[PDB]
Amino acid sequence: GEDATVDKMCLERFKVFLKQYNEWVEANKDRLEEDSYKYDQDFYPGRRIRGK
Amino acid sequence: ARIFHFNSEVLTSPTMESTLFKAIQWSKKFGGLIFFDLNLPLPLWRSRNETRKLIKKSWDEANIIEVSQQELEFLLDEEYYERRRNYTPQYFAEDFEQTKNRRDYYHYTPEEIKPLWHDDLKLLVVTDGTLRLHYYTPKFDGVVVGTEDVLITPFTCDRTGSGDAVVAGIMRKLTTCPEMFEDQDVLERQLRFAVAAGIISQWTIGAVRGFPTESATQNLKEQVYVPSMW
Repeated sequence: GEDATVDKMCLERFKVFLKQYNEWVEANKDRLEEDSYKYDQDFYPGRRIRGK
Repeated sequence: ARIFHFNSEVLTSPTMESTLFKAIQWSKKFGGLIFFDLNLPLPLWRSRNETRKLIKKSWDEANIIEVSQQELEFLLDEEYYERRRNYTPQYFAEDFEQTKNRRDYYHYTPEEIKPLWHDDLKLLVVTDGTLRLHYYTPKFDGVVVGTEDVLITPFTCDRTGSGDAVVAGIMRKLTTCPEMFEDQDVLERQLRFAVAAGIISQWTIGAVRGFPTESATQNLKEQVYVPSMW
């Protein structure tokens, strides 16, 4: 119940991982899609979901 | 004259260019139609933009235009269509017909033709030899499926003059069938005549020597096509 709310959790290391992951995603998101378009001609299950 | 026909070779001469535009003025005054048969000479294949600027005025002064597939793709974008033809799906085809690796007969959309369209243009015909006749009108567009066989006579075949025969057949049917500009079925039925005329013209050495007659062209048209397509 209220003793299991998110604020009471001890996940500080995971929060540091989350902030670093978000920084990396925002920095590298477009380059990955460009590389996917450059290396993979067509989309197949298992490829990077790109475009619209 | 009810149809005024000229080629883009006159655009390589200034005197002939001025005379051509005066003659077009006179012809449009009396009610004639202007037929632009591009037939780009060797100089006019240097670059797309230069040729577009050179031909824009005469292009806009024409009611009927005939270009080859190569001429149209050069005037719009050569590399784009070259890449489009070379494309092959990586894993599987999008339909069964794509699996056969047949020759490409891509029909250009009127949206792609839009840069080259203008208000007085009544008919645009794109010819992939005698195999395909892509036609575009302000109301509709389509393609007439044709054929060729120069291998039937390997020692007398010569393709010189085949496009002249196609254009002559187009004009022959236009002067006697005004409904071609407004009826699509009639347009295709009359364009099959020009297809047959182009087919016969490839069977003889020499352009002038091998031009077909109306009887032979109609006979070949009725032989090649099924009676419902006549």
